[PDB]
Order: sequence, then C-alpha cells, then structure tokens
Amino acid sequence: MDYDFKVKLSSERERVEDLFEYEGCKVGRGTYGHVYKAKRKDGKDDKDYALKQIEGTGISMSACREIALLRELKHPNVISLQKVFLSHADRKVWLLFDYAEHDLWHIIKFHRASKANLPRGMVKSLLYQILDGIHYLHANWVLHRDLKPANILVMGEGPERGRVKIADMGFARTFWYRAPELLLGARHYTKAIDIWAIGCIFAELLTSEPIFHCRQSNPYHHDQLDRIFNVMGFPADKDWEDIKKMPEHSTLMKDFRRNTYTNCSLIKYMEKHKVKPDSKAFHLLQKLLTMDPIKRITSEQAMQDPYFLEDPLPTSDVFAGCQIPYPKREFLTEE
Amino acid sequence: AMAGNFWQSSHYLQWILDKQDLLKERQKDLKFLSEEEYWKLQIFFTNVIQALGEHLKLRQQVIATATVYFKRFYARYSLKSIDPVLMAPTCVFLASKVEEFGVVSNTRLIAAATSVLKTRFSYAFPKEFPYRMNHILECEFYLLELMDCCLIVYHPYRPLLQYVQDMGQEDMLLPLAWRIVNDTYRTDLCLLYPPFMIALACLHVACVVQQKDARQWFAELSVDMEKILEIIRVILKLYEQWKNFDERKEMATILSKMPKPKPPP
Ligand SMILES: CO[C@@H]1C[C@H](c2ccnc(N3CC[C@@H](F)C3)n2)CN(C(=O)c2c[nH]c(C#N)c2)C1
Ligand SMILES: [Cl-]
Repeated sequence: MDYDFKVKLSSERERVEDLFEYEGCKVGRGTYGHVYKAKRKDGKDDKDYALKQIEGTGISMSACREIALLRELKHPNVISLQKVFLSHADRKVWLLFDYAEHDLWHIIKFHRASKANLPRGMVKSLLYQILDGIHYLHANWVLHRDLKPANILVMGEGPERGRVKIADMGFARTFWYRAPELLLGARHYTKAIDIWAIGCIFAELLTSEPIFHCRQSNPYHHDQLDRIFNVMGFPADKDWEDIKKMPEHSTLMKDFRRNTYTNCSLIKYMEKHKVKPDSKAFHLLQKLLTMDPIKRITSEQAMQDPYFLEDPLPTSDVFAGCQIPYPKREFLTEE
Repeated sequence: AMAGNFWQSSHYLQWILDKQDLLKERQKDLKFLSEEEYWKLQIFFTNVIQALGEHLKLRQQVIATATVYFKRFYARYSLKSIDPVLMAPTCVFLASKVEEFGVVSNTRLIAAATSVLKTRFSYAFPKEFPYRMNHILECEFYLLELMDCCLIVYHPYRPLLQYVQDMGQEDMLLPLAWRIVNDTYRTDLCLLYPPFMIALACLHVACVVQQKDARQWFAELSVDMEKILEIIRVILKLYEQWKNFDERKEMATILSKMPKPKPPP
C-alpha cells in the first residue's frame, strides 16, 4: 500500500469514537451486534442517533447484506442508513441511523404488563406501515427473513413521530414468528415467510400476546408446530396440498394426529382474546396467517384490504397526536 | 435483490461516470503509462479476475461484480495506491459475499490466487503471490470505504436475456451476445453507460456477426441509438486492440512501467 495514500486516508478518516458520544449508551445487544443511543460530539445537531457496531470483525455475510441493501433502499418505513465507519485497528464496522425511541417489542411489552397489573387506529396504522415497508422490500426482491416486534422500530418525538421503521437487513443466508413451511424443512426463504411473520405481529398487536408463543440445527421443531396447530388447527389435505412435498412431512405425520386439534381454529383463538371474527381486522389476519404459503395474501393485497378503508383510517403518526405513554428505552450495562 | 431499482440505485446515481472526469483522474497514471498500455493493463486484470473466479468455481455474476469493484477502485485511485495483484483477489472475495455465494476460506482464497497467477499468468509474474489473508482483509476495508460502500452492481446479462427472449432469438443470438457482454468488461463501458445500453450494443453486434436482420426490432426501442452506436464503436475498437495486442509478450514490460506503492519512511 502506498504510504502517501495511507496517511492521507488515515488523516481524512472519520472515526466513530471522535464523532459520537455513545459509551454507556448501549440499548441493544444481540446477533446483530451492539446498538447505542449516540449524540454528535461536534454538537451541530441535538438529535439522537442509533449507532450499531456490527457483530464480529471484518465484513461478515450478515454485515455485507446489511450494508449492501441499506445503501440502496430508500422508503419511509425502512430504517435509513446515514453512514458507515470502518474502524481499521479492530476491524469493526459501525452503522449510523436516526434513533427510534420505540419498537414493537417494548410497546407490546408495555400493554402486556398493563393487563397483568392504544389510540383507535394505532394497531391498524402500525400494520399498514409494516405492510408498506415490506411491500417496498419485496417489490425490490428483498426478503427480510427475520421480522419480529423487536426489529419493527417506531420513531418517537420529532419530525417523524410514530413512523414505523423496519430494521435489520443483516439476516444473510425463539421460532414464534417462523412460518410452518420453515418448520417442515423449506429450503428457501420466500415473500410468504415475511407475510406469515407480519400476521404473527398483527395478532400480537391485537391481543398483546405472541400468538404462537412456545417454550424454548434441525429445521423441524415439534412444540412450535404443536402451538401453531393448537391455534390454527391441523391443515387438511385441501388446505395445504403441497405439504406432502415438505422434507419433514413424514415426521409431521409420525408425530401428529389431525383429531388432536379438531376444536382448534384462528376464530376460536381470537374469540378468547376478544377480537371479533366478523371484523375486517380478523378476516385480514386470517389471510396473512394462512398455513399454505402459496395461499397467503401478498403485502400489496394486504394494503388494499377493506380493513384499511374502514374507520379509523391508518395515520402517518401511529400515536395519532396522542401523548406517547411508552417509556424511553433503558441503557444496558454491558460488561 | 434490487432488480428493477436501477434508476434509484447508487450504481446509477454515483457510479455512472463522466468520461472527462475519468480521463482527468487517469492523467496521474498516464505519466508512467501510455493510454494504450493503461488499456492493456485493464484488459490483463479483467482476465486475472476471470481466472480467479473460474478457479474458485464462482458464477459469472460474482466475477462481473468483482471486475466492476476493481474498475471503480482504479477509476478514482492510482495503480500505485494498492497493488492490483492484491486488489484483484480482494474484489473477488468481497463480491462473493455480496452475491451471497459465501466467505471463501483464507486457505482457499490464498491458494487460488497463488495457483492462478503461477499456472496461468507466469509470463507476467516471475515470483509467487506474496500476499496473505491479513493483506486481503486490510485491502477489503480500503476497497469498501473507497467505493462509498456501494455493493449492489447491475450488469448487462439480465437485460440481455430479456431482449433476446423478446426477439425470440435465444438459441441463435444469446451465446454470442453473452460472450460479447463478457468482452465489454475489458473496456470502461460499465463505468459510462447503464447496463441495458451495453446489452443492446452487444445484441446489435451479435446480429451483425450472425447476419440477423433486427433493424425493425431495434427501431421499435425507445432508446437513444446514438449512445448505442457509441458503445458499438467501443466494442469494435476492442476487437481491433485484442487482435493487435499480445498480452503474454507485453504484460511483463507494462507491469514494470506501472507506478508502484511507495514504502513508509
Ligand atoms: C431493547 O432492545 C432492542 C433495541 C434495538 C434498537 C433500538 C434502536 N435502534 C435499533 N436499530 C437501528 C437500526 C438497526 F441498527 C437497529 N435497534 C432493537 N431491538 C432488537 O432486538 C433488534 C433486532 N435487530 C436489530 C438490529 N440491527 C435490533 C430491541
Ligand atoms: Cl389455513
């Protein structure tokens, strides 16, 4: 490497530790890496930022997909990548975004903890915005592959108040959000797999409970499938014709009997959680939660559902001007 | 992944360059090499990347993406900034990750570069490949930042398949037009024109070669045929250069004239 080229680059190189104040401000730690609530040290902005140190050193498949995709994707419901910092000494990659004070994991946890001890169209607006961001990804042949409440961020106070931001494109290639074809050995991720995850989220927004909640290498997972059949019922041959084609179909036949789930249906489940089966919300949930992926509704068809034309209409701000009762995120003392 | 998004992509918005800006940045290397020798070096390194990709059993799309990363790097930076012998396998290694082929192991990437240069390019390289994985990893960081993290690259292959399918001439024209698209990587075309325009120029040259009348199909296109003719002239010029160039006889001399990285004090 040319020395003059190297010192010039090193002199011009923006370092994350010099630009942002984030030590002690970790709000997330997972397979994605570490997410911090950061502030600019130069103080020309008073905005909060989200700084992510990607997991591992160098550019993994995960980091590569997240950078490659977020560098192109531009949609109001997809988290926007501002900057990439490449720390040469430790080979760490940092990604900068706007800070979303909220996410669906915390919002749902807040409602769940309340039932133990929402504005009218908040759930509808969250679903419409998730559908809008996923439809943009799918129109661009991008599968999320890991949709869950935790990576569905929602902006707090500011110019984008209550706007959903879909996060985490780094899934390069619990199971409560995994479509049943994945649990039966499906060899590829599809748009339908994302749609099933959106259906799980929608049901959880309506009831505050993970619809396919289940106890903690092989793609086949008995208890998770059992929970799905306890909620949905056991698929008949006519409901999912190509189920015979799944690699784990004979394992499903050996471990399960249809009659066990004879009084099981999405209608009965949602009835227990006080959601009316005759509502447009229920009919849309059922179209998203279809066992056979080829029979699952598309994100664009979901956006056209009459549920979104029924009062109340979805709003740009999911909180619809209402005081946000949700607390701010807590800082993890990561050691 | 990102198919259909060309007009809103970083490839179009940042990496479709102005020919004069490109020629201006090249002047620093043209102090050591003639324009002809600089072109021959780009032909040479496109062939090195192709050979590295073949050795690693990579799909043509991975090889093409790696070739574009290499061209984008030397479109903005001098041949002396980083050794192109280290840059070429580094481009292949990163493209294989972007194209979701996988992480080529340290031993596999180093053995493939050592083996390809030794068995296929010893006319240009008397010594064995001297770089190790730490160098490739260092280079990867530099290549990523110096491309502004733009990893999604569009190639003429997909629009070409759509055009020959529309023509109903796949069996006759696709093999040749596809090979001509491979040849366009020996030139600066991917840095100057949208891929669908390079695909049309290749398809046009294939029709001329195979004496297939396609004037009406080409006239029914809502495209700037002047830009298509500019690309066709670049392809015809490459064939004349290819004919007059003997890469095996000339590359050891051209590589010696090339500016080399300055060591630290
Ligand atoms: C309270 O625990 C979490 C806070 C996390 C958070 C808070 C604010 N901003 C972000 N991001 C901005 C853009 C991305 F870098 C993520 N992430 C989100 N959560 C996660 O699980 C999570 C799953 N995948 C990713 C990623 N990547 C995060 C819950
Ligand atoms: Cl069903």
